[PDB]
Amino acid sequence: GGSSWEYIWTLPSG
Amino acid sequence: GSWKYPDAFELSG
Amino acid sequence: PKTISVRVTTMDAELEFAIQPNTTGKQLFDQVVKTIGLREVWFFGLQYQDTKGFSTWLKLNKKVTAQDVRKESPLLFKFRAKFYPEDVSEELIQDITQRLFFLQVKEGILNDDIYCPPETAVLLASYAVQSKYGDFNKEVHKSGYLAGDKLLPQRVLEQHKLNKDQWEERIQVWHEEHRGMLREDAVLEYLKIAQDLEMYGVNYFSIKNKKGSELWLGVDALGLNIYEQNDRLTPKIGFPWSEIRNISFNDKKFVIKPIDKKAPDFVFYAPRLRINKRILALCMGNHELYMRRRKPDTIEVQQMKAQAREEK
Amino acid sequence: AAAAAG
Repeated sequence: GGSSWEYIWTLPSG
Repeated sequence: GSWKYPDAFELSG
Repeated sequence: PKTISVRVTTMDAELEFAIQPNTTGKQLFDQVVKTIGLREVWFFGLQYQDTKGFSTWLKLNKKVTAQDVRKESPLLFKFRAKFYPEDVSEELIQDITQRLFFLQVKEGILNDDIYCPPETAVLLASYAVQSKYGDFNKEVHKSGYLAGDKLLPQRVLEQHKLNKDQWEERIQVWHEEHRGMLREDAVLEYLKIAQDLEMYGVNYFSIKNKKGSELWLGVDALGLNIYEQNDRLTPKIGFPWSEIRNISFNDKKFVIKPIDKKAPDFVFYAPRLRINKRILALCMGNHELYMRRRKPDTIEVQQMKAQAREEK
Repeated sequence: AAAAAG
């Protein structure tokens, strides 16, 4: 929350 | 309602 | 208990009705598409002006009143295509879907949101004219027959040294070439031309790089592109889905990390946290449809396509 | 088209 966000979007592997 | 996705189709993964 | 007054406008209809205060985005969306008889719903969304006057997509998995919609009455929404197919011929099956895309795309071209060179503008106008007027008829379509219409981008009219009669002649000759074309086929031909434009189906975001230099991100059906600040046509760098291992988001930063580990990471910044979040969401949506259109058609789609060529 | 719940 507030200013703070983190997220790793990993695309599908073959 | 119980629609869980942000657009009008399901997201996989 | 229907106490929230809404107005939803599509490219050619206006709906005014009330919703319950607990209505989710999806429920509002479902009522609109049922009312208009649209079945190819996956492309579409509801846009609204937030309190600061930024255009925002309604999240269908949250209540309407829980989202940053304004405090006016009625609440105002635009029903618009949000996601674009990779090929209109293969993927826009029904006449309504084709028409909604046609009108939206045409509005963008005529408003100079989507760049079009003059020759393309003229060809597009000729198909719009065939759709509107049907066949060119020398008996009826006298000199000046196009004089009322908005047919070309103002930039094309500003920048050039033709007058408006000369512009009509430019369009007329191609109108005459389309004699015999069904009005609906003219709309499809319009979209076939438009979908090859550099700006077509591109969502642009103002970003900066790690030195603070201004650029644009474009997000589209095939991936991400980075543009020079002064050129939204030709990508500086392209990132098709297949080349992306992950995108790592951290506050306002996003980092595109390649499949090729012998390639470098690319770091950019969105101006606001909310914008970075919007970038992720639109990437995820596009990538989902990318995967979906490469799988075999659903039963529903197989039937719509059969029903459609039955109607010939 | 115009629809209203009037």
